[PDB]
Amino acid sequence: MQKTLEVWIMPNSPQPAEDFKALVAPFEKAHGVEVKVTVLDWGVAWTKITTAATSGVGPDLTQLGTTAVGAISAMGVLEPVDDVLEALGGEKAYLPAVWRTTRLEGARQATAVPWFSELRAFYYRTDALKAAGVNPAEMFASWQGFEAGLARLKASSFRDPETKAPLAPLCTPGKNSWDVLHNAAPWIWGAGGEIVRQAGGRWQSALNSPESLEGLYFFLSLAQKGYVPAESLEKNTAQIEADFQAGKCAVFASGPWMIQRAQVPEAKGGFAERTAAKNLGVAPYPAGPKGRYTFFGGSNLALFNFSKNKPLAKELLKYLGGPEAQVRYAQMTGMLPALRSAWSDPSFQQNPLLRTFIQAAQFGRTYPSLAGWGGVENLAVQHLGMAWDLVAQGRLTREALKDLMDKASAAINQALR
Ligand SMILES: OC[C@H]1O[C@@H](OC[C@H]2O[C@@H](O)[C@H](O)[C@@H](O)[C@@H]2O)[C@H](O)[C@@H](O)[C@@H]1O
Ligand SMILES: O=S([O-])[O-]
Repeated sequence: MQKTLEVWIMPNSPQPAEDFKALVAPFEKAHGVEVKVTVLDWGVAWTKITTAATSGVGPDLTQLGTTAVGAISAMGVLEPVDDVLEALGGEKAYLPAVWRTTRLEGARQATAVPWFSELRAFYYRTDALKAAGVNPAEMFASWQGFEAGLARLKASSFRDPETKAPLAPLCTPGKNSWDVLHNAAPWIWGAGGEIVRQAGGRWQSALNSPESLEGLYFFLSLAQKGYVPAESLEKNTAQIEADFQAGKCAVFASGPWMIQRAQVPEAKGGFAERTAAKNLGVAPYPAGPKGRYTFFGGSNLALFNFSKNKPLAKELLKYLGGPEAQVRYAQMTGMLPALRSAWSDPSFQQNPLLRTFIQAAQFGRTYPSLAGWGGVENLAVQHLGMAWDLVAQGRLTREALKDLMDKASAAINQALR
């Protein structure tokens, strides 16, 4: 007799199903319904979602990554959710970058409800910067400051108290990570570039624009100038997080989840005992030639238009999208709320590192919600990876980067036709 809603999620928190069921238990009691959650392993999440969309067999609600909204929306399989967004405060309730992820680009109606936001900022070793005579305020004020700070960090005599070795100035992945384009995007944007741009109602690559090439080379060249260890370029973001925790890196970019890890003993997967946890700072990405930008991703929630339970599903979207559940689930995931009013909650404001992430959040920017986004990103990342391979050999020239981005741009433009 009790009605059920089926919800698909990805592994967003340490106990994905149990955490999600705790989160919705008050909703279940209030409506007299049961929520049946299925956790889609990141290895299979996108294929399961695509099959639901083509077969018309699947859950009531699914999590969608922000960059997937366009593709699933373009299939015509998602219920409009303008009513839910208006209930939560409408366009003004969201950072504009997050609002853009509610619909296919150009669409009249919203098809996704923002759930949580992934953003990246720079963690740094407060002990290392102090030793190097680098002030964070100045290092993160400008690209020129940022590179000058890395130069000072490379020259510094400072040794980690546990490793007994100097720190790498900057650690970053290259091509062997899920977030190759995301790591590049703030540098593209800060120079005045873009991955794709709309001209005359038509989307084309801008990776080979002068401004994109300026930002890309600024970032990639740090590794050829000695500021990034060759071994970092073999690794993914999770491995670079481990190197920072281990005291091997003065500066590296990640999300807000590292702050919770810094409070958790090493025996439970954290790094509380390590020098890095006791000497931890955060700064936003440095202001570039045209602007300061912070990468945003994360996930939204969508309702399949073949659902038999649309009213109750939209009540659950309002609950998950709304203030109380936004704060609770951002804490569980180590993410930031998608609902901007939640950024003022004391769970963010009481922690200095989370306050800096809130500062970084106001500069947020995301990719356009294109149906063809995955093709764009895939072709961009293949060519950026060839650029990272030249970096690893010290052979990335300006001209070599332009050749690779022209090749990427030709392939992207063909894909978008
Ligand atoms: O798939 C597109 C989707 O990806 C989202 O990130 C997923 C990412 O999460 C990491 O923690 C995990 O280690 C990776 O294996 C996994 O791919 C992203 O934030 C969304 O914006 C994006 O659309
Ligand atoms: O098109 S400009 O805003 O990146």
